[PDB]
Amino acid sequence: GSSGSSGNPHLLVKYHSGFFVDGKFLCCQQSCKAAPGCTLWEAYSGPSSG
Ligand SMILES: [Zn+2]
Repeated sequence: GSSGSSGNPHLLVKYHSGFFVDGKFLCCQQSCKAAPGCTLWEAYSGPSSG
């Protein structure tokens, strides 16, 4: 058997850098409540890849 020396099955998890008001988010303001994380690892400015 292989018990494994891992910590958790979830490694790629996101969160909401906002709040939940009027049944709508303030960070992304998605349509549903259980929507997929909005705060993704991205940025406008950065060393473009060549
Ligand atoms: Zn959000």
